[PDB]
This record gives sequence, C-alpha cells and structure tokens, in this order.
Amino acid sequence: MKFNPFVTSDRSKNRKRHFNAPSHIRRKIMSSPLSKELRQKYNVRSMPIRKDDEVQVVRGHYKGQQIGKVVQVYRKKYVIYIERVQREKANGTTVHVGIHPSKVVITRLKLDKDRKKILERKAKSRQVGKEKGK
Amino acid sequence: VSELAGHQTSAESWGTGRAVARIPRVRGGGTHRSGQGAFGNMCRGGRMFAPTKTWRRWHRRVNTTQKRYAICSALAASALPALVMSKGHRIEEVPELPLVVEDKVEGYKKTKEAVLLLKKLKAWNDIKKVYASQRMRAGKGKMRNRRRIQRRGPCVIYNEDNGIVKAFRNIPGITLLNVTKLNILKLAPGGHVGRFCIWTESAFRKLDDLYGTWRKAASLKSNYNLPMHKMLNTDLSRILKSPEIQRALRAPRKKIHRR
Amino acid sequence: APSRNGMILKPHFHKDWQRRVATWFNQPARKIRRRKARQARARRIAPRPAAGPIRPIVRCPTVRYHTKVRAGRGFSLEELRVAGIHKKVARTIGISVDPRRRNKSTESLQANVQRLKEYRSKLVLFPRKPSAPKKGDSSAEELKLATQLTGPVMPIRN
RNA sequence: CGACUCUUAGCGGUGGAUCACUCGGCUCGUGCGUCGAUGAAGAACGCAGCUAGCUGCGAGAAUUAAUGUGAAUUGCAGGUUGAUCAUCGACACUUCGAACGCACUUGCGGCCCCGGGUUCCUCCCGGGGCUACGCCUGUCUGAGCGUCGCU
RNA sequence: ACCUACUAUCCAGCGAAACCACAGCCAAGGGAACGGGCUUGGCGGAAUCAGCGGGGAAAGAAGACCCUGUUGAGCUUGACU
RNA sequence: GGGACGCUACGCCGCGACGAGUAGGAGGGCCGCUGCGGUGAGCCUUGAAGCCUAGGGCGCGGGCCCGGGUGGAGCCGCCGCAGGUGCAGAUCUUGGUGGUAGUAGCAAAUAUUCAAACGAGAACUUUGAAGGCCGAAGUGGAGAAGGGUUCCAUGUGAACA
RNA sequence: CGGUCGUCCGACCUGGGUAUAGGGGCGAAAGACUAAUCGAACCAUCUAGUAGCUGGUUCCCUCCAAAGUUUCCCUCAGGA
RNA sequence: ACACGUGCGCGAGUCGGGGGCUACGAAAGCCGCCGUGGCGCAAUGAAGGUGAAGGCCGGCCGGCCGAGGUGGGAUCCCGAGGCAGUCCGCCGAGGGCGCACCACCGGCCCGUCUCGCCCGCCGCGCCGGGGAGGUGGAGCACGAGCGCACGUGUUAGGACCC
RNA sequence: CGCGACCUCAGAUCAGACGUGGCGACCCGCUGAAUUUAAGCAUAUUAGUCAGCGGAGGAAAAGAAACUAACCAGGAUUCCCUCAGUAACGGCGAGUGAACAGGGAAGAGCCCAGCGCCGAAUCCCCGCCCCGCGGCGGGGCGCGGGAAAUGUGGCGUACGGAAGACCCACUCCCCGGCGCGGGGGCCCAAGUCCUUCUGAUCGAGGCCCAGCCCGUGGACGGUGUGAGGCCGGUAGCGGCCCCCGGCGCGCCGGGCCCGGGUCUUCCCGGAGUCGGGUUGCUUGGGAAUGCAGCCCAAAGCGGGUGGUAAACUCCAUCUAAGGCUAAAUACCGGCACGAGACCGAUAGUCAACAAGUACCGUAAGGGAAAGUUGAAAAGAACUUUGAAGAGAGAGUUCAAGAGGGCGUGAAACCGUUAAGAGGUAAACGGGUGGGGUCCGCGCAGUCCGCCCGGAGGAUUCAACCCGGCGGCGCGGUCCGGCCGUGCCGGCGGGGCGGAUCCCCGCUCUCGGCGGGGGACCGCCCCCCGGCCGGCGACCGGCCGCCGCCGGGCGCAUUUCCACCGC
Repeated sequence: MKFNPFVTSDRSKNRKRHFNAPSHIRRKIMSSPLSKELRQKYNVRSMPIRKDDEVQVVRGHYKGQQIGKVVQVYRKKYVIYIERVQREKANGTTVHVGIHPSKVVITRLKLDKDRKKILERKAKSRQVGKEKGK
Repeated sequence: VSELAGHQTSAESWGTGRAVARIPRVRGGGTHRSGQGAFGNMCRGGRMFAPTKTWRRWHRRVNTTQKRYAICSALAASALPALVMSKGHRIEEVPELPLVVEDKVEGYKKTKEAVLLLKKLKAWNDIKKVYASQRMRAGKGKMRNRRRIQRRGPCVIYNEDNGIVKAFRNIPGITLLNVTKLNILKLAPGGHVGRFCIWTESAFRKLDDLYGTWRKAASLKSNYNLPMHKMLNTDLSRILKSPEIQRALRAPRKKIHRR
Repeated sequence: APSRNGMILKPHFHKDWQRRVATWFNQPARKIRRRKARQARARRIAPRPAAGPIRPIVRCPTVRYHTKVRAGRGFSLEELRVAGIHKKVARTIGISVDPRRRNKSTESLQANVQRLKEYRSKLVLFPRKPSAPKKGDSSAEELKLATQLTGPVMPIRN
C-alpha cells in the first residue's frame, strides 16, 4: 500500500502524467539499469540514458549479446535509437527500430562533469540505507 | 447525475400538425441539432428518466446490541473447524484452530519474521492460496481503480501495537485488527462467517473483559452481557435416539402401500 | 384521493424545496476539522485547561427543569466580591465573568463563592518572569507539576 | 435446367450495431480563498524558416532576463564558459475596452521639452511627458450692499 | 375537323420526392350494419410498355362544421371583484 | 417381575381430487443485464469478450451448454448486496437502408452549321467562315448599396458547375 | 409567368438618413403592417407550467379471479 | 410522511440519528454522570382542573380476606373400568383447573344531567368534598412498545413517460 | 471708499491620494410576479419565490439586552438535535406555521456623545538629522504653515464614574532595529537467474538445506499479452541542498512612575426620537408581530416589555432612539488536490477530437456531428495495363482476412456461388413424406460380478511373535487432572456497588454542610474443602477387548495375479 494522501493512485491520472510529462521529466522516465560489471563499481542500480551509451538489447525481436551505441534519444516517442538495431525498408534504405529504455541495459556510460556528479550522489544515498538501515 | 443535464437546451414542441411526433424540439438553427428533440428520456441526449440525486439514503444504522451480536457470532464461528473450512481457508496443518501466540510477536519489525512465523504455524498455505487468487477483475472495475482482486487471508488480532502492524502489512491477505476495535466487515467478509483468526496471548485474554461470560458482564462495555441461547443441545441426533423420548413414541410405519 | 383508512397528512413540500436541500456528507469531515482545531488550540494554551475558564453553578428557569443544575455563562459580580477577586483580574486567571447575572438567593451565591475558593487553591499561578517570582504566584516545585486538565474543569455533577 | 421471383447457407459490397479499451465527464470531500486608473474581465490585430486551425506570446511578439535541471528539439533543413524542459522573484506588455485630450471618421487638437529645421525666426517633420469625471486634506487666485473692525 | 412550336415517346448521360400493417381479380352472404383477406361460388399463367382516372371508404393535416372540458384567448356590458 | 439404495429433513416417498381466462393480485425462477463484498490453488495469446452458423443437444418456457468459422485480450460459475436491469408499437428519438425507380424529370425568353488547332478522349475548349439574337428604355459601356479576393497569369480535370 | 387591364403632373413613384417598440407603435381603417411570424412580433427564463383528456408502458411459468351496481359530490369522459 | 404485514435485537422500556474519545478508514469501536430528547408507560374536559376494585368481622374507627363473575373455550389433571398376581406405559365412561379469544353482566377514572344526606378545616360562607342513578370518552380493569430492514397501498413533491 | 479679519461660495493639467469596471457559487439591502394548488375561482397557496437593481468580503450578516421568563430564575451573536408539524394563522378549506427552555459546537469583550476635571495638554502637511527604507516607520528640531474653543487628546460608559482624606502595594508594560517546522529541489531495496511458449513476454515449471532475492517498500503507471524485484515510483521519525517568518536570549534608540480597599462630597445619559391615530406591505403573531408613508407628538421616582382592546393598583426585567468585535456557520465561482458499489462515445458536461468550434438568425440568441491501422510505418520498393482514377504480380507484418475515416464489422439492403421450388399475393400451426447438410467417428454389437475346468506365474494365505496407531468400555464405581450457563461451607482475602448505618475542610467548642473511612448486605475473582455432572460443543494415564498397518516366521491341497470356453 501507499500511505501518502497527496500521491495519486488513479489509473487515468497516472497515465495523464506519463503521456504529458515535460521534457526534463521525460529523461527521468527513460532510465535503464546498468550492466552487472558496472554495478559493484558505481553502486548504482539504474540511470537515465544519453546520446552516446553502449547498449545491449535484452527483450524484443532484436535481443542479443551485441554491443551497440545509442544514435539519438527521441523523448517525444518514449523511444531511443541504437546503432545496429535497425530494419530494412522497402526501397533499400535502412530505418532504426525503436526500443523502449526499459528493455535496455547500459554496458558503458558517457562520463561528464554533470554525469559524474550524479554517480556519487546516487551512490551516497544508496549507502545511507546501509548505515541507517543497519 | 448533474441537475443541468438535458435542461440547458431551449426547446418547444411544434404542436399538432406538421407530421411530427409532438415532442419538444430544438428551436431553429442551420445545424444538425435543429428540431431533433431535446427533452424526454426517449430522445437522443437530454435528461434521463428520474435523475439520481445526492440525497438518496446511502447510509444505514444498526442497533448497538445487534452490532455486538454479530461480532459475538463471528468470533464464535471462527473456533469451529468445520465452518472455517467452508470459508476456503487452507489451514489443515494448523495445530489448534484457536491459535494463541505469545506476546513476543508484537516486537516484530521485519516482514521476514512474520513470514517465518506463518511457516512455523503452518498458516502459510492460506497466504500461498492468495498468490493463486491474484487476477485482474472482470468488468468495468478495471478502469475504476479496482484493477486487481485477491482472496482474503488470515486475520491477525493484536492487543497492542509495537511494530506488528508494520511487519505484517506487506503480506497480502493479512489484515490487522485491534482487540478493543473489532469490525464485522473484516471478521465476516462477504457476509459469510468463519474467517481464520490468529490471536496473541494478551488478545486472547482480553475477550473475557470486552464481552464477559454469562455470569459476569463486560467490564469495558457500559451494559452488555453475552446473549442467551434459544436451545442448548443443538445436536438433535443425540436427542432423538435418547431413551427418554424413545419410550413415548409409536411404531414407525414404513411399509410402502402404493395404488 | 384518500384510501379506505388512513391519516390526513400535510406534507410541507409545496415550495421549491429541492433547491434548498442540505446534505450531511460534510459531517465525517467536519468532525475531524473540529477535533484538529481543538487539539491545536490546546497546544497553544498548553498549561491552561482545554475547556477554558470555569463556569458557575446555575439553577434552571422553566419549572420543568427547575430541579436541575447546569454550567453557566459566568460568575456574578456579587459572587466575585465575596470571594475577594477583582472583576478585571479574574478573567486573566480563567474565571468566566458576566455583569448580567443576578443574586436573588443566598444558597447559590454561597455555592459559587465556595466553588471559587476551591478554584483558587487548585490554581497554580506562574510568575510574570521566571527570574523574579512575585508574591501571589505558586511555589517553585509547583512549576514542575503543572499539567493540562482534560474535560470540563471541576465538572458540575447534580 | 430456362428469364424473373421466394427460402436457407457460404463469400463479397452498404452500415457502424455489439464487445474490449479511455490524457473525458458526473458526484462527493479537503486546503487555500487572490481582480482593477501602477490600467481588471473581455475584444480586435499581429508574432514561427516552411504554420490554416489549436496553443503560447506581444514590435524584446510559439517569448527576454534569473534560478533549478542537465545533452537535446524534431515533420523537414539550419547551427558543457550550458541545448532542451520546469520554476518564475527581474524586465517588457500593439489597439479598443471602467478607458482617461474631443469624438469614434481613426479624424482634429492644446501645453511643455528635445533632434533635423532653424542658427528661435515663424514654420514643417520626428520623438518624449501631460491634458476624463467626481471627491478628501492642504496651497494659490478669487466673488459677495453677508457679518463687521481700523482710517 | 386540320396545321405549327414546346412537351409527352425512345435513346446517349445524369437522376429524386410523396406514400408504403401485408399486399392487391370479382358476385352474394354475414360481420362494427358498403371486404383484397372470412364462407359459398365464379375462377387464376412469367416479365412488361404507352395511356387512363372506376376502386384502394387514395395521398396532404390528432375536423376549423357539432358537442364535452369545471381548457383558453380577441371583444362588449346593466355580470363579480 | 456377514447383510442393495436412502436423508442437499428448504430432502425423499405414497395416496386421492382438480387444471379456462380480460382487468387485477400473489408465488416460484439452476430465466436474462450491469457493478460491489466473499468464494471456485476458476478459465485465458496451445486463444477472452463480441459476432456468424445447413451441426449435437437440454429445459413446458424465459433461456442455456457443446461442435465449426472469425476475432485478438479479457471473462465466468455459486452465496449475498445494489440498480439508470429485459421493447413491437408511443403520427417515439438518433442513425442507416429499401419498393417506388433507372421512374417523375433535366420543355419560360426564335438557332445553330462547317473547317482547322489542341488533346488519350471534342456537340459544349480555342481560331476562321456562315446563319441568327439583344436593336441605344440593349443581352451594350460605368457607378452606389451589398459582396470581399470573386480581378489577372500559369497548371489541373481529385470534389462542384 | 403569359395575355388582357387601372393610373401615368399630382392624394405621383423612389434611394439614403432619421423618429415612433409589443397590451406598445402605426394604420385614406382591411383586425390590416410591425423582418415569410400579428384577434397582441421575436429570444431566454419561470417550466419538466396544468390536464378529470389521447398515445405508449419492456422476461417466463404457476395459482386465484372480476366489475360497468347502492349513496354522495356544479356529479354525467371523473372521484369518494 | 403515514397505515398494515413480515424478519431481527432489546423489553416497560427502547434509540444516538446530534456531539465527544481512539490505503481501505468518509469505515469500525467506545462514551448513558454525553439518554438531553423522540415514542410508549394515563386518560378525560373547551378550560380551571381532576385522574383508574371492594367485601367481611368487632366497637366513623381497629383487624381479616384481599384483584370481578357467567357461558363457550385448543391444551393439561384425576381414575368407575379394561389392555393367583405387582410395577411401567396405553386408552377410557365420567369428573376439574381452565391459555389466547368471543358474547354478556357487573366494577373503577374524566365531563355532563338529576336527586339528596351531610360532615370538615389555617381564614365556618354564595365555602371544600363525598354519595345514588342515567349519559358522552380515541379510557382502566396484571403491560408491548422501541430501534432497523423488507414488501404492499395512499399522498406531497417533476412523480410511470410525451 | 482705502485698509483688515471672518462667514458662505467658486476656479485650477494646483501638492498629495481616493471611487468608477469585472466576477458574483456563498452574503447583505431593495423591488418583485405568474404558471400551480384549492379538482372552478377572486382571499389564500405558489412566495418574500423566479426575474430586475445596488453593495462587499474570504466568509458576509448578526452580536454583547429598552432579552427570555414568573422559576429556588437564567444571561452576547451564530450553527446542529429537540421543542414541532406544536402554540398559532387560514373562503378555519386547501394549506401555512414559529418561539421559550434543555443537550451540544464555539465562547472575548469592549469604545463614544453627554456628566465633569486637566493652561489644546490634540492632530495633519512641509523642511532638516539620525537610523530601516517593495506597507517611509519611529523618535528628535522647527517665533514653519494649518486644523481645532461651532471642542481635539487623556481619565471616564451604567457592571457605576469623578474629586478629597486614611491604609496596603509593586513600580515594568509596550513600538522601530540587529545578531544567536512548512514550501521547493536532488537521490535511496531486491532476478531481466535457468528451461519452455510467443511476433513480443509481464505466460508455464524450477531455483533443495535461505523451497531464488527485498519487503517499514506485494499502491499505481509505463515497458511488444497478465511484472514486488526492467523503469518511474511506493514505505520510511530515510539521506542531502536552499527560501520563509516564527518561538525564546542579549544590546541599545526608546515612551514608563502608574493601582486596590474604607470614609466624605459630587455627577450621570442619545428628540420629529419613543409613543399614539390612520393607511399600505408583511408575519404564526391572532382589537397591527415587524417595516414603511402622512398627522399629532413626549417624559425623567422617567421610558420600554410582561402574546386580547381599556381603566386602577402592586410587582418582575432592561436602559432604546450611537459604534467596534474573531469562533462555531455557508460556499454549483476561482486556485490545487484526493476519491468513487457512478457513466462509458445515441452513455457521461453541449463539448473525451482545431467545442461554445463549424453553422443559422439583423439582433437578443440558438448550436451540432465527429475516439480506435499496426507492437514497431515496418505506410506496400520494384515489374506490367490504363491518360489517370484504378488494378494484376511482388514485398512488410503473427495477421492486409489490420492497406491511410484502416480493431472487432451484426441487421435492414444489395451483388454473386450452391441446393430446392414456383398459375389462387406472400407468410403460419398440426401431421407426414422426399431431398440436402453434417454428426453418430456405429459397419459385426454389451459388458460387470459369483461358481467350474485346465493351463500357467508368484514370494503368497490362515494361525503365532514384536512395534506403532485408532475405536469402545457398563474398568459393573481403576486412578489423577480441568471446567461449570451447578450448589454449600469461610476464625477467608481482594476488587467493586448499595436509596443499610467515626474522621478532614468550609458558611453561621457544640448543633448544620461536602468528602474519606470503618461495619453490614449483595455481586465477581482467587485460596480451598464437601457433593453433582461432564470430558459426545470440552481429558489424560493404566487395564480389558476389537480393528488396522509395518517387520519376522509359516512356506504351498493356503492365498493372490494373467488366459480362454461362446
């Protein structure tokens, strides 16, 4: 159960927030878990994805162990585009197939001044549950 | 339904003649809704017959003695093994149906302790039955915040709260109830009686003070005693073949005399 | 059109009563609002009693009720004059005062004076400043034992 | 067997009935409970690279600044010392509109001050600040064979 | 009685509406007192075209002529207020 | 002094008599719809609801269960609860479709014909010629009110003419 | 709409502006006109006005089963 | 809102519905020194007001019996009898206590009419009251209502729909 | 006349400010019907109602008695229950219809005029200083101006107040400055683990000894059907970072010398106002309840009220004709929320969508219809006919039988294929018959028990021994526990209750009063003890009997399996 009286549990209202979320909220919804090798090193469960991140596909028709990078993040479709995840058009051109960020695991990140700042901050409060909780 | 529904339109019947059906109709206009029929429950749009009001008698009041009577009947039927089986509870491995547990479980603060307690008491099979009963609801309730339904589980009754509510509320089917504040809606779900109940030691001893015995009234109610029985020996099979009746009976006639 | 046997009834529904219909769905929410404001008031006057100032012993008019005793609006000036309490100082120490009340009897006048005498004994008065306790305040040990009184202060039992 | 016509079934046309879906209504409850001459509500007209409507905005015109956030927007081209979103406390806000120079033609003014125009010399042009009613205190200028006082 | 123009006729093209319980051959009988359906008889044969006004108590509009309503309106007066 | 069935007792069994029906009344529905509390360790992408069906059936009946096809995501049985719960009509409302019917009709103001160009396609477009009409109170040339891009060039024959 | 008609120098016709607004206007007078509406215009509301008067009133089975008669009512198409 | 019938809890009582205290929960539980108040427990009269059995014995007083009767009354009780000789149970002519309820005759309470004899006090009369016989009351005569729910019927509401 | 005050009255684009309008769900003050009912209708009722007008606020209004009552008296206003469908009004008809008291929510009181005392002791503006300056605030200086004696400020308001004398008592309250939880933002647990389906899994099985792991987190939503562990989230008195005034401390600029009791002397109240007559409206208010127009028009041991008009006489209760004031209360408008036994595109707001939009009327105004491809456009490349619209191949998809108004695609209606039939319009009920349609998966027709036969094959029967379990017992009454919706006893104890009978305190050491004993009685619980009953709404051990199971033997004329006779 949820106990916060100001937190919505309505189905129609929750779908309204999801489909009409602003762009800075759209990035937060598009978070994907890190690969298992990253997970002990950074102590971070999941993370929003950016334009240049190495991606394995876990579910769907394009799942496998192949390593591909993101092409662009299409926040209007809840869709990201991966390098070699693409299908053949009729005329001979190639079209990138959209994969939802939920069926995405990140094997390598895109380190930055603002990217690195979240890593200790997400790993800070991750530890706090192990001093206060213990 | 809103009281302005079907009444915001301005309409007037065309009267007799004009080969129309005398219904009030929309006053003019170069649109589809023009002379189309506004009022009446038979027409498209407009008011429906007998609009529901907010002042319908939603609530009902019950006598205090009758409210306390069903709780006594609900508690008494929870100690008979045959009635609880008819509620579907999978508790055939429970050692004693009046399940009385020590007062140490109030100090529980983790759900893993509560799960292990149910495994040790062999009541986990009813919670395991709850998992098999989880399915999305039939009908229009799925889009009205009633998407998922599940079976009732065992009810845990505690005298005092020291963390037992926190450690038990995450297990589905588990419903917590205070001793002084009982509820017939959670002791007899659906109107049927005989829900599986789990009691603590202080919970099990406080029942003699909230309702009393037949020779001593309740110490926490102002004026309340246990109701009397209409009949005492309810097993009429023992009564019917008892010797005292059997003398003053005629010979049974069981020879079939057809036409 | 009446039936065979029945009453003659006068239903007062010939006005436009459906517009003026007062539902009572606010009642469960109103009770919470009354309780929360009452609890918030008590914390504002945390040493003072939650009921408020004391009420006098009052006989009823309307001979139907003339054998009953209630709690009144305030103590009369004659009752305060005998008790030796100034009318402008009694209101600061939690005594209900009104100048409208009379004193035709002596038993009720003496009952409220006796009621005022036991209130002055039970009243723990804090000093104006904690640095300088004055003459008419309570002892220092009574400061540590000052507690809120739940319910009506000195309930009037018939 | 014919052509035509009747019944039933299959398939194909018209049609959107039924079902399942819902960023919408309806009802109830809680907190707050705030408009304007420092120009309200409302209306008109304009503003995007390609934009008819909707939405947003006001010549700084699908927004300026600041803060939070942190690698996009996207239908198509274009270009980390902060793109985009949200917050919004600074700045700005065309014309009517209580609407305020007179009227509502968008026409005519009046006063003061600046720049070309003078070389203040009258103009002309452009720009900036004022010019609605009633009323309160106070100031100034006044009226009265109203009541007087001193020459 | 005859002549002319535009229709009506047919064809190329485009193309509705009113109306429609089911639909439509009659004699007599009875019936709610004038039947397409019922009874007894006369009888009866695909699909149609151009006219035609006998019938469908034909289509048009909950009869305005008459009466009732304790339903109204315009008007008049020696009706009531 | 070693042995058939039975008995949801709101169940089972045996005797006799009776069975019309408008208005109207009552009772029984394991008749039907929707949602809620229980309940079926219920059904379900190895196929839910809905729909069609020359199949097998059940019940006097309201209706219901299987077989086949389509369909792609929910649904039902039992115990109680509650209702905006069952249509053939109301010159009912909304929407759709028929016979009429390829029918009435495309008939007010004298009239069009030939050749060439273009085009896939010409009675209706363009050019030339012929024959006509409006006959200056015009079927001519410009205004006001009103219309508001209808005015001009190019292109189209999707919708209208 | 066609033919046939009355008048066509004055009580003639007509454009624009303006004034008279509903129990009111205006009327060479017809109960005529007042935006296809006139023996009281149009829009919205009271209003879902009332109707002893017409029309309709939705699943099955079983059981029982009528009355158009008394009296009274401004009662006679209705009620008690 | 009312009437009747039915089901439930309590019972001469019954009830919080208004108010306080302790996700579902706006639920549920608790508070009668929170039962104020609603209905019933007493009616009658316009009102002032009044306001619900008697008998016997002894000499208006003192003791006793003390809650009406008759007929019909489902059920229960006895046993003349009968299923060498006792117990159980059976039934049984006949004899009784009689539930509810019906009919009748009485008795008591309030108003009214008529007729009297009287007594008596805190203020002795135009005073206060009793008695007897008729009559009117929606009365008494060993309670039955309260609260909730359901169904039907009549209404006021838009009121089966146009 | 000159000159100078003062009173009235003007002018300002004078200096500084104020009002206009909108919304209007709730509130206040006016105005204000007719539909309807009375089976007609006129008083009534609808109804102080709809409509119209003005004015605000976050609440408004009302509000601290010229009150209610007749009691042993209560004591501001507002709201709920009750009073009560009552008193009362009403062609006394339909109908209308309060108030007191009581229980609750809340509870806060006060200020003027006048009477008088203080030397106008008062206030506004302008200029200067100091300090904060988005509310120009305070204090100081003004022979700076003005208002005010046609009355400002302090004391002071019916509960009395003012002055003087006598006692008592603390002298410290309050403005403009500074330094010492709410709102917002960012994050925090655990499987995408093995097999298996699907186009995709969130579908199925498993993950033993931690029946995977987390759970104070198994609400919800999204992700290619159904997910606690994929993600956002959720839980948490969880973590981190900012803003807000706050609560109290300290410093200074500060005003700040204050009252209560006794005695004496004084003083003190609101005018075309109350009230009366009349008229109209209204109310339950009835010989006017309330409001309003006109006329008359007051008084001070006075005036008002005491629900029938009046006179006389006792009382009872307040002090009108001046004003302020939060809380309980209402809220179909607005801001931001949470929720639903509600409805599901002819439903639900008119409007789920470029909806008050398209469109209509000169105008006031009227006012629609309209959701769904697919998981992802992967939206059909390319070839060919046709001028093209449109096709035929090919291709995408799980599926084009989802191909751009595209999910599912019913009926009316139409086209085509198959079958049957066809001069009394068609259609229907009963009874057959014929033909199709698929089905029975029928095509050699039942098996089940008991007995016999012979072929076989077992580790096999009965009876004994051991162990466990269960049932019953009238064990005629074995022994012990536990309970009583059983009773009795008590040099018993407690906890209570009682409408049974010494001490602490107060208003007049004894008499009165409230509270606490103690004793007595009654109930409950416990220590027990004695009976009764039970363990079949509820029990154990020993003994006896019986049954079952497991293991040893017993070992084949016993027992159990398999096969056929027609």
